[PDB]
Amino acid sequence: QVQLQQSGGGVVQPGRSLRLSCAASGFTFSSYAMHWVRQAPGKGLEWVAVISHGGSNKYYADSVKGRFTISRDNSKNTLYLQMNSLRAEDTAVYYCARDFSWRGYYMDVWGKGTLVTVSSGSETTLTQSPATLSLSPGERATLSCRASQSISSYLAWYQQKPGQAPRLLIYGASTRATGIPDRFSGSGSGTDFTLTISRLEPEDFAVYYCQQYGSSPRTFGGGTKVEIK
Amino acid sequence: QVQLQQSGGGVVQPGRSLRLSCAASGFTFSSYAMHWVRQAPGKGLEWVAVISHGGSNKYYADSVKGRFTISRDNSKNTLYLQMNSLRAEDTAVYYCARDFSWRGYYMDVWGKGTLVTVSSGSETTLTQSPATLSLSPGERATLSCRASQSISSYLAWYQQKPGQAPRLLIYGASTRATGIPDRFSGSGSGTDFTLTISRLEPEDFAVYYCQQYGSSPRTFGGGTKVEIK
Repeated sequence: QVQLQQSGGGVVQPGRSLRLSCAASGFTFSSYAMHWVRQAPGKGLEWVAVISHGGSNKYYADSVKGRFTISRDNSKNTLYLQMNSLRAEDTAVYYCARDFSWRGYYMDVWGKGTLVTVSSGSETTLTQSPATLSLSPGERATLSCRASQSISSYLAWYQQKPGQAPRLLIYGASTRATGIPDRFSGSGSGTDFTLTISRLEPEDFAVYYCQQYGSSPRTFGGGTKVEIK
Repeated sequence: QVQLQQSGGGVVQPGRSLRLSCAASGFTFSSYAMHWVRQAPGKGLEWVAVISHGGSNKYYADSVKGRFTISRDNSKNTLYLQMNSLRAEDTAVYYCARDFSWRGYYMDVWGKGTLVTVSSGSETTLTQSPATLSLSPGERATLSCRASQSISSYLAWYQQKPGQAPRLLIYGASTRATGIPDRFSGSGSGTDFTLTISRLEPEDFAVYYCQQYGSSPRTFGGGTKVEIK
């Protein structure tokens, strides 16, 4: 009977290349259009590529275009998919499918599928609250930075004026950098950290980021925007 | 004074390579650790890479590791970032930054930044309702498929039993494929489409997908799971 045998599935790391094979028998291979359809574990079907019966016309989905290649060998009766520059999102069960005819409209014969997994290649997460803070000039800003793991006071504070590069304010969670006025003050140890800006100047209205250096890799907080009201 | 001049920013397509330069003056370049930090338009700061003063030790963030490379030329007083296999998410303003010392803990001098954009290289979206449908055997299932654009009845229906490959049920939105019993019936035209499964068999409990072929590229619907209660 009509049959499609699949091979070439396995585990690869991101960036590398994989090639899948779909061996066909029971029908005239060179007279039908051929399809690849993928399905990530859990979610629905995603259409990948189509090739014409002669192999001259090839069409791809937007997500795979430029880095995926559909090909066929009509003397070998085999369909191929070259997968290059592989992302983590490319992790799916890949089905080869024979089209109804040469048209490439819809498929009536499906291969069993081969599993393709792209993985994989500890951190200290910093959370900043609040997200935004509305205040007047003369008012005082209080900013929280919470680490997922104890950092033993190895934390830095950065100011970023809109459109400008970041500027170091506090290093070591207490020490104030050279140039920085004493209305800015860093506080805290372990997991809990605070920046206090007493008597807000118009210059002080900016985005503020905390950065840890107790563990590798170095991470930032999500930021706190201090804006006028 | 202490200065960092940045260049090499621009627009590239996904997959291609870009190299950024950070030219340094006003300090002893070969005695400080060097940082790259990126910021996607709108969101916060993301730490990319660090290089030691001698250039022997290199450390990268998880998202960029394996495809990004940090390097330096101490005779040229220049820091480099080689960006390979570029994703759409890599779109950011890239800052070079001098570390406080050779340690690589935190940075006190920041470059202006260069903008890097990765873009870009019409569709008919199919929506399926409901997501799940709980029914007994003997009951009737009614399934909706809605296209974003009129497809002039060029729609196909697929059944997928759990763990198995998809199986064509209806093509052209009315016609029933060979093998398929007449308790399954497709209906509709233009944008509105329905599959009706009268008197549900135990075999019929599966996931159902609609697929359009009026426009290129070929797209699927999100699926409807028909399950027991």
